[PDB]
Amino acid sequence: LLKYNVGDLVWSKVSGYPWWPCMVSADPLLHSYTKLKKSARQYHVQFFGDAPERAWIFEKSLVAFEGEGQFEKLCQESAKQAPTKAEKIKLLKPISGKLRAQWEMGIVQAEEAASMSVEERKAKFTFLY
Amino acid sequence: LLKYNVGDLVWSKVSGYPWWPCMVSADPLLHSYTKLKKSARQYHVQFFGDAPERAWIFEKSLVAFEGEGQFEKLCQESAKQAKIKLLKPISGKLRAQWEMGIVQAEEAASMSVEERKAKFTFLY
Ligand SMILES: *[Se]c1ccccc1C(=O)Nc1ccc(N)cc1
Ligand SMILES: *[Se]c1ccccc1C(=O)Nc1ccc(N)cc1
Repeated sequence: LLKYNVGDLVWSKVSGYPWWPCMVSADPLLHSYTKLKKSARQYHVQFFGDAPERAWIFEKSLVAFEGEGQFEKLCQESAKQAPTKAEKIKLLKPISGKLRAQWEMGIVQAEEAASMSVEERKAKFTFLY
Repeated sequence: LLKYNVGDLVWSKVSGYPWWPCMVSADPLLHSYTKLKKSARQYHVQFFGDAPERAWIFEKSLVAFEGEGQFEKLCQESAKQAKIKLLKPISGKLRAQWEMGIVQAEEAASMSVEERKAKFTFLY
């Protein structure tokens, strides 16, 4: 009903990006982890990878994390839901360069976090402000 | 035609936050600083203050940064555009971050765009 909770591992769909492996956390500054922007709701996540990035992301753009094997399937539904064939084709981009390297880092870290207890991976990966 | 460029100080309005001082910058991973989310244009900023946060923000949610003084004014016209939700005290660790990032923003407004691109951009 509240689909996610702090510590839940999620994929984030961010514009301009492939699906990115994440963890739900509380905002260091706001102290919440979900809010109403006034009734399609956000969750605050951390992005995995050696970049310590964080964001508030819409429920509509999160998907609970099951493993790297989800990935290909996730991108199809992103395409299954695009209007024209100018948005459904806009996803055929190769993940290369620094972006792939960060992404791989993120995916490896997410599986590292997936095999953990929630209260474990909470205390190991949550950024300390 | 493009309302900002790499090195421009702007205020950004992120929901649930008070207006934040930022610099327009190139996304290190995407290698762009502006894009169409497709007819709502975004720019990529980095939020001043010691936590190096960066985001794509909408053009509708950015104002150019002349100095701390506009804060009041900016907020009042935001609250007139919903409403009572922005009537909260900026306190604690958020006020500390905010005040820190404002300070860095005023400092970069004296420099040339070259000066501030060197000093203030993030090494990624
Ligand atoms: Se979602 C996906 C599946 C297969 C191949 C590529 C993608 C993808 O999102 N690629 C991509 C590459 C680069 C950038 N900047 C965004 C997206
Ligand atoms: Se924008 C503003 C002007 C005057 C006083 C306060 C504000 C403000 O936004 N405060 C605020 C406090 C806490 C949070 N989470 C958001 C905003």
